[PDB]
Amino acid sequence: QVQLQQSGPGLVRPSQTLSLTCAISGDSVSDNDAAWNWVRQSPSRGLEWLGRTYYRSKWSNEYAVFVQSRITINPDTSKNQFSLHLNSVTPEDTAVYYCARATRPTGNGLDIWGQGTMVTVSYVLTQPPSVSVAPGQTARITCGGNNIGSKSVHWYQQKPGQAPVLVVYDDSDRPSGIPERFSGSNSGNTAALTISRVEAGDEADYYCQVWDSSSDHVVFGGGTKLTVLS
Amino acid sequence: FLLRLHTEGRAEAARVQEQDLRQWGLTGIHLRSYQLEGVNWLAQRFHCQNGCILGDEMGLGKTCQTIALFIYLAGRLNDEGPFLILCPLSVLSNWKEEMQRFAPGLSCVTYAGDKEERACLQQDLKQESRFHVLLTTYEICLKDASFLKSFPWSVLVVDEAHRLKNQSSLLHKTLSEFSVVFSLLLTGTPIQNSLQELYSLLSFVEPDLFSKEEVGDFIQRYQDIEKESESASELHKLLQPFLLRRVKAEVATELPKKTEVVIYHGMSALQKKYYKAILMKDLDAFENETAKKVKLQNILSQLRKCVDHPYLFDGVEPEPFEVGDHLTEASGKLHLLDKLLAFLYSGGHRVLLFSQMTQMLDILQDYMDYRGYSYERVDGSVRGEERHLAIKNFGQQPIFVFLLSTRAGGVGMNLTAADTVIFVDSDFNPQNDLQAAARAHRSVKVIRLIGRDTVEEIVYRKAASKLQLTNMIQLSEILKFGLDKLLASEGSTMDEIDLESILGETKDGQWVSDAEGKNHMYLFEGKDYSKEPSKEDRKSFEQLVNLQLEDRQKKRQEAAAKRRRLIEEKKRQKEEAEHKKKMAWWETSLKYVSGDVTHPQAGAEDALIVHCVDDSGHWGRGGLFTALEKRSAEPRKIYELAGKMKDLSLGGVLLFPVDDKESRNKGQDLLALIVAQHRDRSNVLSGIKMAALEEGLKKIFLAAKKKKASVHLPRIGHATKGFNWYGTERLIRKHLAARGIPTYIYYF
Ligand SMILES: Nc1ncnc2c1ncn2[C@@H]1O[C@H](COP(=O)(O)OP(=O)(O)O)[C@@H](O)[C@H]1O
Ligand SMILES: [Mg+2]
Repeated sequence: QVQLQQSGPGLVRPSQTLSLTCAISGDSVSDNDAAWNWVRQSPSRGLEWLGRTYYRSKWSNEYAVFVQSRITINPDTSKNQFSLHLNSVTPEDTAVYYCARATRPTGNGLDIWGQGTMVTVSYVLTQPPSVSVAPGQTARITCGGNNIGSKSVHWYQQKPGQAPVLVVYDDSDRPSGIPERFSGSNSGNTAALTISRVEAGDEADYYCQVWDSSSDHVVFGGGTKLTVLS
Repeated sequence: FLLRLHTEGRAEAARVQEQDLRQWGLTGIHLRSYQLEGVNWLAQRFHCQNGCILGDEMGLGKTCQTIALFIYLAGRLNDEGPFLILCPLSVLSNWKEEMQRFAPGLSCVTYAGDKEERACLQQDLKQESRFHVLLTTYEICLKDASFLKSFPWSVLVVDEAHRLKNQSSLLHKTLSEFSVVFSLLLTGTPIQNSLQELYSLLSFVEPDLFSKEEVGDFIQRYQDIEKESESASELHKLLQPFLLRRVKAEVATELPKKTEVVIYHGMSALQKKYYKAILMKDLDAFENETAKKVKLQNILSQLRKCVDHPYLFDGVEPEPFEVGDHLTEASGKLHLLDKLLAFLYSGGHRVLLFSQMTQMLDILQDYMDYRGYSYERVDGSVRGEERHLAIKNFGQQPIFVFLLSTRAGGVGMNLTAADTVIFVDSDFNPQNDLQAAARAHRSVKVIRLIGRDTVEEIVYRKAASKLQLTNMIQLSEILKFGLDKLLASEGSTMDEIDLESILGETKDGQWVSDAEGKNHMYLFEGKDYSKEPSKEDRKSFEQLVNLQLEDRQKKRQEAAAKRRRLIEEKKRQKEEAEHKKKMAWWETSLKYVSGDVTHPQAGAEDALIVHCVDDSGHWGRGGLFTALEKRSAEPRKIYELAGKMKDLSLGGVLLFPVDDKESRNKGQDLLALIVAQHRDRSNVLSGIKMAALEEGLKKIFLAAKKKKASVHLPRIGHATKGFNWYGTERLIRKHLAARGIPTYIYYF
């Protein structure tokens, strides 16, 4: 496990520059198997990928087209941190920002996440917005993409007010600590997450995420809210 | 007795000494005796069989031993064949780190990533010996077994191979059909736990010797748990060239235990009073989780802040600002830290001291400057061993305490002399503390001060119970920790058994440290929990807080006096342009910086520079005055004017700009000249008074709130001014920082 803590103003005025610094403790910034991503979340705009920076014999920053003209993500090897800067911030940017780490041994599946800073001012894949289930029964969340079998799926579970937690990586590989009942699947143009013996503690949002290599950026899912009948 | 080589006459071969390995590419570390013997064993076994099992106990250097085996068979017979390392996911980072820290000449490639990385690593199939060690997790190798079944692998290394104890494992069946010359298993747990699993690993090693059909026979030949020497020598001689396990007890050259000791301290009257006050601050109004999830987070933050020291909150510090013997007495934690640092100085142990709270960092720094200890810092700006106190300290001039922070621990420093660590501000996750304490080595003693029967107690007990949930894998109740019956006496319960218990905890050697009761608790791989049983006191206090002639002549005299004042004020006004700028009644982070306050770049825009003077200073001294002279020479003339006409007294500041700014016309470097020195210049005498600096800070805060510009202040040092510098920093916080003004203090 690694820790990714973050600091910044949770109250940025309009037409300002939103700056947010995420410090790493437990790993190096220039890790050859890591890429550091900034991602924001809001009930309106959803859960959008903002940007990322990586080091593969050459420091490379990759930004989303949403803010490609007004964003800057800069590393700092001395302080072992990464800073995000957003220019001419609009009230549409009012959200909750997280820093995550895409790790190659996990298929860059954003293993560990940050804590979340609430800032107040090209690929389709569908999810079922609402799925119910009864205790003991088995639930299935379908991530319908366009030939998603040719990509690696990453399933995260987010509790209310909690940060996203990676549940399965590389289609079906499960990180340590997650109960074995959560199983991943991916075939053709359909991926799936299967929860056997649904308990009361399983009610949360469930997202699926992949990486579009044509436009070169991370694409998340719409989300799925699990409902248990305790 | 000539029958030495009676074992089939096999020759004695040779011994691989450490210099040979160091010559063949090893650079990282100097191996230990048993580690060198294990490398010799690995080499001798690579020469004369297909695999083996290195079953040393966890933490004995198995990873670096396999790296040393790589170095050997790469610089002894030039085996540049692919070395396939398969490990669990959590240790691939450690493998990739040690492969480049110990064997830098061996090019290490990690076969990791998604399908895109799958194809991009199918790209690098050049097989030009550009990859000497291919490192991979279990699952990525299990899925991509098609590509990982087409290499003349000379060495396979399965780390923590207890996942292979089931002979019907899918990865076992996949790895059995690989082209491997030498299959080495790394196994931390005692493989002798069950003969079935031991034989499974052996059959994975030698599939033809330890055939599967013989499992039964094997288990029937060693069903006995008794010693049975006549039949025990058989098993011992059989497993000799296949297994190698050494217990931690069998190693006297093992690194010192670095015994982590959790030490217990009490409280203070202020601490308990403010604890029960902040528990009753918002009364926990919300029902379950709508706001308790965040209100209790803030509450726990403030609780650990109070347990560290009550002076974290803005209003706890007394209005007279001067360090004394109350810093030690206002917090039992800081009192225990004082006694512990005294004992460490008596023993001669240079110690590290981390901090999650940087304001706790500032207050520890102030304590060090008080009692006279040499130290450094982690970020911001330090002055104890800089400024002018660097020449002499009451402690030894060489550094004795180091001050660090967990988030800013990646700056990189060398601390080879440190043999003691103190975790006053314990993190809720010790994972950060592991890399924090890694700097001590690279006879240590790790110590953690936490108050008894407090929130820190559960925080660390839960942290330790979670830390044990790694090998063999609410907030309301935890927060409550209803033990207040012990803190019901409203006293301090100041610990004093520690004055003897500290000497009873460690008998320090003449230069280094030399080797669960009242206060000391040694963490020696055990389970520790708590159950907060006495919550009825919490409920009781919850209910208790839920309960709650001559004046006529005075008037005429003051009328005459105000008339005289009107006349004299009109005289002064129409004498020339003589005026003030600040008046009494007219209507959070002190980040330091390095440079000269005359060039303020903090946030660009407007910049309010601050300086302190006395009546009729005019031109003199040097330093910051000379620097501002160089900056358009504005204060010299403006002051000269004000001093010509007797236009200042205790307090009051003139505002005026220097040069111009083309980047933004709205932003200018504003200036300030506070008058805080003594007005005894009638007999050309001088001196400094601090009470007027308070109202000066008041009025400059008023002005900086009106204009909302950045404030910049000097060091205000270079003399015996520690009392006023302590009080002045705290008053700058009280009036500027803690009242919402961007304040910056300039050093160097
Ligand atoms: N003589 C030594 N020199 C350098 N590091 C050592 C030494 N002995 C132990 N270590 C450290 O102890 C840690 C224990 O890891 P290791 O024993 O290789 O894995 P495992 O416990 O799974 O066999 C290693 O990361 C290593 O850095
Ligand atoms: Mg290991």
